[PDB]
Amino acid sequence: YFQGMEGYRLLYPMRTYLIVSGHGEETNVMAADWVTVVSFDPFIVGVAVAPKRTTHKLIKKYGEFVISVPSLDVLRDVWIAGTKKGPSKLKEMSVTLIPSKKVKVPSIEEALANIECRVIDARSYGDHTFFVGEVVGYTYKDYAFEKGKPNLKAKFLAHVSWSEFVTFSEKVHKAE
Amino acid sequence: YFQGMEGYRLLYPMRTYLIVSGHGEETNVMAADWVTVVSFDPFIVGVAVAPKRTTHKLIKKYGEFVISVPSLDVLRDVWIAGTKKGPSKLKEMSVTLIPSKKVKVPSIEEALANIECRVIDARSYGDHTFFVGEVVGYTYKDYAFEKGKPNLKAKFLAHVSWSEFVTFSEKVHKAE
Ligand SMILES: Cc1cc2nc3c(=O)[nH]c(=O)nc-3n(C[C@H](O)[C@H](O)[C@H](O)COP(=O)(O)O)c2cc1C
Ligand SMILES: Cc1cc2nc3c(=O)[nH]c(=O)nc-3n(C[C@H](O)[C@H](O)[C@H](O)COP(=O)(O)O)c2cc1C
Ligand SMILES: O=Cc1ccc(O)cc1
Ligand SMILES: O=Cc1ccc(O)cc1
Repeated sequence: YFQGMEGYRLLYPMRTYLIVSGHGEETNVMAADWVTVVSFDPFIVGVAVAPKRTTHKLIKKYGEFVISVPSLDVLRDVWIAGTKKGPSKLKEMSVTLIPSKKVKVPSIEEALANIECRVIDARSYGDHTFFVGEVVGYTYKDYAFEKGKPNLKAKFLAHVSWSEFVTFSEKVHKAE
Repeated sequence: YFQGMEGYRLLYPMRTYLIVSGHGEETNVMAADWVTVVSFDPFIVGVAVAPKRTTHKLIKKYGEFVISVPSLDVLRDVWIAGTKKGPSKLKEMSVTLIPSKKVKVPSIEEALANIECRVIDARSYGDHTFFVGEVVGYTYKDYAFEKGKPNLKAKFLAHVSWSEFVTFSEKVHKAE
């Protein structure tokens, strides 16, 4: 409405993830920045999803979602997920759906990690629904997390501005 | 309880922010990874805070908080915020509290950005409270956001493993 840099930009750069929803013929994927962990034990996550997203419809329908973690190498698939709508986009995507362990929603095999979630809350704040999901299963690529921490060579993906992305430095600073 | 890499590590690396709470004598700061935007218009944020944090007490008391954005250069102050407890830590911190525009909670002048929040919800999920706040005012450093986007030279801070941190590459990938 009022040109200027919107206030949400102050939290950026933010990690970019993929959200998978539905199953079989209805299987969808969208990009999502607005994701965070909300509890350590039980493991619970949340994602802000606008009502207008096909992903919002599929999450409400089935009560499950998958957070797949993409690398910088699949930015093209990530961009499609973030720009096109609903399950027909998968026919432009370089992605392989594999079953998941506890949700019906599929996982993305190229993903660094897939986090399988059962929805336990849905609150409305402003123009998005915050979908809170209990992590009931997870898979990942061993090298991307080899020392029980994230391996920075794996090219974890972040978002700076609308069409611009970056990964992390490989230079680590120790706090103690 | 069961040694192994905990499931929350799969979302990492995550941005690290500071949370400011209370005012005057009660002014506190803690580190917080688990922060995300939940709405664009109105601008609304959320932060997962364990009940055991002094910050949890101060947020419930006053209903306000500030998300300050730290750079890699102040990792030492950030580590103190994330390791010590309650307002006495400020006497080890290289930080200058300045007033805020709409909350009573102060801002951190060295911060790349301070995001002034009025609490509008508090839900409990697992071992944390998710504090949802309406952004009612904000300030930032112009060079850190010079092109209306984040300036990567500013050294935005991220968290890889318990005591390890990194910033972003300055190398930008265009998605279109
Ligand atoms: C990097 C990036 C991050 C995004 N993050 C979110 C998000 O956090 N929440 C949201 O509702 N939409 C987000 N979007 C928008 C959706 O990904 C995009 O609108 C998508 O076309 C919706 O697809 P769908 O209708 O198939 O679900 C994002 C887009 C991009 C490119
Ligand atoms: C990098 C980092 C991130 C942190 N993130 C969070 C968080 O998201 N939520 C939380 O409750 N505690 C978090 N903590 C823990 C608090 O910052 C830490 O326990 C602090 O000592 C609590 O201080 P207080 O008791 O003065 O509030 C984090 C600590 C570090 C070092
Ligand atoms: O760019 C990130 C983004 C977040 C939420 C949206 O609704 C759309 C885009
Ligand atoms: O390391 C990040 C962190 C998040 C939540 C906590 O409660 C403690 C630490």
